[PDB]
Amino acid sequence: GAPSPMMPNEARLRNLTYSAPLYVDITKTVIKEGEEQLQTQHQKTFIGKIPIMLRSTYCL
Amino acid sequence: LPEELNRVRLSRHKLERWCHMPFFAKTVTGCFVRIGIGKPVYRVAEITGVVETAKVYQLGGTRTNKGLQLRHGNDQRVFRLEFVSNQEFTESEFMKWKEAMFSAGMQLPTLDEINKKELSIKEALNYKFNDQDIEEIVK
Amino acid sequence: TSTYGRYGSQTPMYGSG
Amino acid sequence: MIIPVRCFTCGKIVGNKWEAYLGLLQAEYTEGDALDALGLKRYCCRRMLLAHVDLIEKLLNYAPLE
Amino acid sequence: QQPMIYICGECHTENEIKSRDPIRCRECGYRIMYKKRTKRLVVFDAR
Ligand SMILES: [Zn+2]
Ligand SMILES: [Zn+2]
Repeated sequence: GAPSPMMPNEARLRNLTYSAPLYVDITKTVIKEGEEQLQTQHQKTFIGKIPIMLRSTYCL
Repeated sequence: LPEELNRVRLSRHKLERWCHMPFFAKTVTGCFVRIGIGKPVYRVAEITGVVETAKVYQLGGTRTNKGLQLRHGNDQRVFRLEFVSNQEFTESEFMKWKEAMFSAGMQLPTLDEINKKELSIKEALNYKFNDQDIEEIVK
Repeated sequence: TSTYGRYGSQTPMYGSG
Repeated sequence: MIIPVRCFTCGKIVGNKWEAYLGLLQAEYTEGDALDALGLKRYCCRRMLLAHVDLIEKLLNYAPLE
Repeated sequence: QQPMIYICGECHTENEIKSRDPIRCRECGYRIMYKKRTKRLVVFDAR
């Protein structure tokens, strides 16, 4: 569907998992013969989904 | 006969269902509506094209800003979706439309054309909405 | 449930506006 | 949830007295005089208004529509 | 000729929902709906 916040009560009613997506900055850095090197960065690569505790600092 | 003509007559309770249904310019184009002019006189106009007004108006619960390209023989102008009547084709209005078509030079659509057009509505009704139409509807 | 009019719901005219 | 219709013990109607009781607490009364002014003599009937927790006020916040 | 009338969980609008259909409200893309009350005879002893 179209992106939107999941509300805890919808998560409860639909047997979903109240969770945030989780992302990280990864530098793919590499070097080879000839002193060819690079450090291409993949900003916000998805890592997983982390379950949120209700009424926390990161809850809706 | 104004009785066979009422089968392809689009009433007011039918438009409401199809405000956002695509293929719109392919089912309604060829039928006749009972539009209002205004005192209780009415004229049978011809659904020619699908136009849109800059005027948003509420039709009961529902709201639709679209227009209708109607024409009574030669007199054509813009129309809104609110002024259509649920009344069927009467005798005096049926002969009046016959005289507006004989006076304009337009051919009267053959009865076999009306019989193959009235069934497009019933198949479009019973249409399984399996494709990406609910999305465009809520948009 | 196809045309439940029972006439109608006061159809507005075009030459009234 | 909502004030009982009758004192469970004796059977006196207390259902009509809850609005009035809160009205007598809009006035500056002790609950003891509010209960008395409404005419609740028995210590059965008096518990109904003291002890009633009005949760219908909270359930009413969960609108169905509008 | 009964289309099975659902109520949207967030719009509160009635929705006509036959078989083989996505359970979506047609007003806004919400995904929870409730069945409306039965038409059967509901009778209670005040007891
Ligand atoms: Zn549909
Ligand atoms: Zn008592």
